[PDB]
Amino acid sequence: SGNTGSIINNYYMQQYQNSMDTQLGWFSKLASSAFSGLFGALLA
Amino acid sequence: QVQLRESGPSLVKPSQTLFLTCTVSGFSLTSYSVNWVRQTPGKMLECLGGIATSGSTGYNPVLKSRLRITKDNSKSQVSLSVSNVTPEDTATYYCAKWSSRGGYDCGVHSSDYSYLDAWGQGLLVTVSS
Amino acid sequence: GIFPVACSDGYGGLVTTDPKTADPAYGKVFNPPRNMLPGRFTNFLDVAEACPTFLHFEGDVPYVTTKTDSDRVLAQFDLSLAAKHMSNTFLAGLAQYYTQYSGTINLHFMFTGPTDAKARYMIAYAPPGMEPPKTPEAAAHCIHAEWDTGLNSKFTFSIPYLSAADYAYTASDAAETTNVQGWVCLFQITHGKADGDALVVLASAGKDFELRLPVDART
Amino acid sequence: RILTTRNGHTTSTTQSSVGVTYGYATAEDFVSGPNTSGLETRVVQAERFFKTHLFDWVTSDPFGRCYQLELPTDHKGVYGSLTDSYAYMRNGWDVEVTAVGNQFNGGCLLVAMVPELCSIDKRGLYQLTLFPHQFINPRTNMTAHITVPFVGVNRYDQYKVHKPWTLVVMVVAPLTVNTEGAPQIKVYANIAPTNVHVAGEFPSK
Amino acid sequence: AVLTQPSSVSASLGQRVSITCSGSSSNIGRYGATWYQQVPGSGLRTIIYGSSRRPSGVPDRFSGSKSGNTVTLTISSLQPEDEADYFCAAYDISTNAVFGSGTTLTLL
Amino acid sequence: TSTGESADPVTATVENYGGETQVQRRQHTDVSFILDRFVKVTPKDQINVLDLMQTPAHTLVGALLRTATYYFADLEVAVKHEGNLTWVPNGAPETALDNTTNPTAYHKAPLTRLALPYTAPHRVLATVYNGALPTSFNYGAIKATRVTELLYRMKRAETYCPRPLLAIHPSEARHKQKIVAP
Repeated sequence: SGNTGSIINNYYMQQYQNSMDTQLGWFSKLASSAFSGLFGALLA
Repeated sequence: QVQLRESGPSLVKPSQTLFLTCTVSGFSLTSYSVNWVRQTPGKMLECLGGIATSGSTGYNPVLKSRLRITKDNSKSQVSLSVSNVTPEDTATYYCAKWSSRGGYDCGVHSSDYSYLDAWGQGLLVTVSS
Repeated sequence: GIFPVACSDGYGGLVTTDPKTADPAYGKVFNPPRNMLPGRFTNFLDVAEACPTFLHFEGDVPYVTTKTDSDRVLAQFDLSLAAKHMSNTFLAGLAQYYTQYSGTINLHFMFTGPTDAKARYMIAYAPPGMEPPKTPEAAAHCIHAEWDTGLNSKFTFSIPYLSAADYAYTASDAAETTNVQGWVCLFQITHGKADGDALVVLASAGKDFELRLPVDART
Repeated sequence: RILTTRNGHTTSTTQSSVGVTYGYATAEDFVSGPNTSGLETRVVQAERFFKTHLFDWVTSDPFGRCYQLELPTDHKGVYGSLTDSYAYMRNGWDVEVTAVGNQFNGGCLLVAMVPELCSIDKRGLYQLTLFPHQFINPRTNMTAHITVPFVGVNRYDQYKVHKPWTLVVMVVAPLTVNTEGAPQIKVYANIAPTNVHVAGEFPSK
Repeated sequence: AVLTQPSSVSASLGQRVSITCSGSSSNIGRYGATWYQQVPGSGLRTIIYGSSRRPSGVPDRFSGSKSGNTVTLTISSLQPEDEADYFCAAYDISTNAVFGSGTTLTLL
Repeated sequence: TSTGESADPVTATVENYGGETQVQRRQHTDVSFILDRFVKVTPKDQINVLDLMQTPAHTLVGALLRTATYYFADLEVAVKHEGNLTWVPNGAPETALDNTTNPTAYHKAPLTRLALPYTAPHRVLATVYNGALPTSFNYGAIKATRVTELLYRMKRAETYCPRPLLAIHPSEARHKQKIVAP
């Protein structure tokens, strides 16, 4: 994911390697909503 | 008859612990709680607290963290402790009995159906540097 | 040839808290059978939730004696596990070693007076925003519970853990002065002929008391 | 381009507006988390506009002029007593600022709700467009409409200790244009706490 | 001492003496205050408990009543043995009782 | 082109007069890569807390961390020490740091790299706080007899809510810097 190479899996489990996120129940979604198209007729 | 005799030290140097006692006589401490109230020279009364028949007790909130009251249920004497006395703690110290099983806090000082009927003669505690 | 490896200049030392299982010495020893043995508790907070212990009140007793006035306040204490009132319970004694809890502390009150005398008490949790309540009328508003004494005396209460952080510390660091977890109270809203009749209190863990980040302390 | 808005029973309608600007999200995130034990209770009688006067920018007012109102300000009635009477309050903001340009004042103005703002320095204003902003030029429009959700490290925030959102309305175009227009253009703010929740009740006096 | 007391009052024998003790909404009215007596040189006795009652062992000439936020001690007859300091004391919402200054009552 | 100031991103794309935009390769400018690098931090002799804000302001990881208000990071500290250093979790007693039960490590090598998990109480951390940040924004603390140099890493970072970044203001136009060359 991050900076790591290490094509082999971590020796230690993920739980002892890092911490685990718990679930409940944008700017890349703003950049692609970008008004690229020109407002008026391109001529020539 | 019921009477309360209080024995303690007088003339002690400030910044020192105070060991007061109220030998209780005439009745079983298990049936009537005792409260401690003091009187500064002149005319004032600053309730110190009391100990119910049961172990639980209470103290004055502004004077708490410098009061600890034990109860020898056999010798029938109740004791005070003052952590560090200042030249203003000088007062006339009394011990008093409520008519009900629990009157440990300062709440017994004003009550609808309970009073403090028996008061010790009072000791005058003097501290000065 | 031989297989090359690169011994890292770093992270070769003893962490002192690392899943490492030390290498084998004097093996093939079959310890005596210790199967089907009574009172086996896999983890802590299974014993704390199940075996409640007393709390400490003024004069070194686990009970708070009913006062004789009709409306008065009883034992009021901070909520954090380092609270002098819980200084002698199993829950606080164990949460000492951990840095942050995330659960509802559970209080049991059982009445010990004679069947002659009834009494009706209430306990009210007060968040950390404003001074604690001082009268039942001024405390009825916050989360509270009322109960009358009867054939069954034990009345539990689940002190709700609600805080602005998903976890909350178990050791009140000296920096602040009014506990950030808020006070609980216990009031004499009325009593019968019971004066100086002991109400013993208990503490426990709730259905979800989760404890994490164990740390050391001189104790 | 009429935009008629509405919150509770208070409605704000602008004859000429440019468009609502969502910031950092389109709807509130998960509400009843694991901390508050599900004792959260949504308030709906508190989602209403309130008018809050703000600075009056004149021709003498240079480029860098920033006036930031700490977000949530003193309130009267629902959402004012509430923070006093409840603990761990949460609410997303709908913010509105209206300056009457008169169409002859070309001085531009930039209004942007910033995340726990701390007195942004003169250098910081140039890259201050990163935060959700609508910069209202009076010739183009006379009102700014921004809506943002509650954003803090804490799941709920005790508004009595710190306030998470801050309006920052700075004069982006240098000075102002007063070529037979409005003498001075004073700017107000229709702020409206939307999607509010509360957790714990205080012992009342 | 954190209550209002009317200094020291006087009267002659067989005269009615009314000593008022004025407090605050938190300290008095919620709970009726109590009335003490202290003979110069001797200890405290309780004269009114519950703001309106008498302790047994105290004669009937002492009568107290509570109104609003002030209470009043009424000695229906005075005697030479009723000259002493009179303190009013009441439980405050602060969990500490607040005491009067003492209405030395001198007989003429 | 020609749109109103409604705060909506508009990109010319370099083809609105002629030609076609190239397929830019975007990598190692994202929030994980650029924040996975190590960074020396001035360490308080014999005792110090791990507050990512302690990073120097004028640094790659330092500035590109201060660019975001809220950040979640697991931290890989790499300490040079002189004796056993111990790392207490986030909400832990000053006396607790000098213990062997709480994770410490023995002087084994030049530097001892620890993977310190994310142990904060709050949902996520913050780089600026309304009201110095609270004393609760921490990754525990460490304590050696001396610490010669400290190093943070922000592993698997995920940041939120961008903040203004600043470049050095040149005294003259086109401020110049001496570039490496033979």
